[PDB]
Amino acid sequence: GRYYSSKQPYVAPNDATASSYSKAPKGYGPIYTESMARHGSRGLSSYKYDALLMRMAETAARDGGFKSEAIKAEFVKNLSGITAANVENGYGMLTGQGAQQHYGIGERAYQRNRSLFDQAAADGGTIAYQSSGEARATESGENFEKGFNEASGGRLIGNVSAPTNPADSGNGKDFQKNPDTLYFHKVQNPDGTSKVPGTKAYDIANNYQNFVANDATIAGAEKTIGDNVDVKRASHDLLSQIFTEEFLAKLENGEYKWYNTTDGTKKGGKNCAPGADASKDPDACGEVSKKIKSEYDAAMDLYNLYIIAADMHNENTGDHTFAFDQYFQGAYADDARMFAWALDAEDFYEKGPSYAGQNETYSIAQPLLDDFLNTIDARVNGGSTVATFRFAHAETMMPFAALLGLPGSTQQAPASTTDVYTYGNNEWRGESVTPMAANVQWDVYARKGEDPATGQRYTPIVRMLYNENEVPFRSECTPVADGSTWYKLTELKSCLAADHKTLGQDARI
Ligand SMILES: [Zn+2]
Ligand SMILES: [Zn+2]
Repeated sequence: GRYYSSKQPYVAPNDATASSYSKAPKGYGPIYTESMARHGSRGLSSYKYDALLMRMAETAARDGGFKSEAIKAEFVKNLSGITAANVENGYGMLTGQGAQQHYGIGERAYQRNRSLFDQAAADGGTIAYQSSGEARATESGENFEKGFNEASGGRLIGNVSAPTNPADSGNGKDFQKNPDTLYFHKVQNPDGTSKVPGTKAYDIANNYQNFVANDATIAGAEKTIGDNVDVKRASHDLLSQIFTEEFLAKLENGEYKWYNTTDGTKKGGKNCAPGADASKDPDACGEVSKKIKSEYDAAMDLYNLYIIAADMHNENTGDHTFAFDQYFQGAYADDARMFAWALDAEDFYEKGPSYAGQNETYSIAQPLLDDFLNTIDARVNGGSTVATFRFAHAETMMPFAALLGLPGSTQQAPASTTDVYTYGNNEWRGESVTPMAANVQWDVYARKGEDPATGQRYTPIVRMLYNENEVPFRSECTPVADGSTWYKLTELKSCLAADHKTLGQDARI
C-alpha cells in the first residue's frame, strides 16, 4: 500500500471499531438511518494508460531502450496482465474489490441498526435505495443491497420502497434515480436526461461548471502545480528504473511521442485491447488523441496503473497477475507521494474546499445536505421510510465533505496562484476524504412521548459515521451532553447551515 490518492481502497472497520460505536443516551431508541456512499473500486476507464505504456514499451524493445532484458520482460508482463484483467472484467466496470466493499458496508449497515430494521420488518417500515442513475453507482448499490439482505436473512426484502423512476428494470429495479441530490455537479444526468433550466438544480450545476471552467485562481494555481519541477524530477526518477538515460533523453527532447493508435503513431488506426470485442466493450477501444509526449506523461500514466492495480487486487491473480507496486518501493515511494499530490491538487481545487474567498466549489452539495435533513423530518413527521441508502460519486462526496466540514476538508488554500495547496500546508488527502466506497452515515434516535415540561415531543438526536468511523459533527455544533457524539436535530439544522450558529444550552438534553 501507499499514496493511492482517491483510488485508496476502502478500509473496512475492524471488529473492535464496529463493536464500539457509542450507545444513544438512556431512553432513546432508533427511528431512522441514512447514507450516501461513493461507488466501489472500478477498473481502468478505457484502453488508454495501459495502451500508451505498451506502445512505449514496443518502441523501447525495438530501440534497446530498456535497462535490461529482465526489466523489459517484467514491464511488458505487468502491462499485459492489467490489460487482460480489464478485458475480462470489461473496462470501467466494478472490480471484485468494489463489489466486496459495498457488500460489507451493507452487511454492517443492517448489523449496526439491527433493532431499527427488525422493528421495521414487523411494523411495515420501508427502505429507500437511491442512485445517481450511473451504472457503477447503481451496481455498487446492488452489492450493498445483497450484503444487507444476507445479513438480515432476507427479512427486509418485502420492505423496499418501489421507485417511481427506477435505475433499470433488472438488477437495479429497487433504485430510485435522484440526480438532483446525487449528481448535482452537472446539468447532464447519467440516465441521458438533463436538469431543467429555471430550476434550482439546473442553476446549481450550471453556475458551478461555468465557475470552475473560467476561474482565474484555479487556473493559475493549477498551472503552478503543473509546472512543479520536483514532480518532473520524480517523473524522471521513476522511469529510470525501467528505461535507459539515452531513451528517456530522446523522449524529453521530442524525438519520441506515442499516440493511442495501433502502432503508437498519429497515422496509426483506432486500436482495441488484445482479446477484447469492440462491440461488447466499446471502452476497450481508446481515443486516438491520448498521448505520451514527455517523462511527466509516461510517469503519471505508470502511477495511474499503480493506483488502479490496488483497486484491481481481486483480479491480480493466476494467468493475469501484475506487480506495479515494485516500481514504487523505498525512495520511489516518495515519487508516488509527489504524483498523489499532483492528482489530489486538481480534485482539491475543482471539487473540494479549493481556495479561500469562495464557496462555489462545494456549495453545490447543499441539495444533498438538504435531503439528509429532510428525510429525517419525513420520518419524524410520521413517514414509513426508516432508511435512505444513496449511491453516488467522488464528485458527490468531495463537496459534501467540504460543506459539512468533515475531518480532512476543513482547510482552504490561500487566495493565490503561487502560494498553492501542498501536502505541507493542507490536511486534505484523496485517500482519506474520498477513498473508494467513501461514505457518510447518520443514525437517528428518539425518546418517546411528550416532555411533561413542554407538552411536546422530545427532539430527535443524530450521530455520524464517516467511512465507518464515529466522528463528531463540525466544531461549531454542540452535542446533547458533554462527552457525547449525539446531536439534537434542531442543533444540526442550525449548525450545519452556512452561519454555523449553535443553539447553545438549547442543544443539550
Ligand atoms: Zn481472468
Ligand atoms: Zn537519470
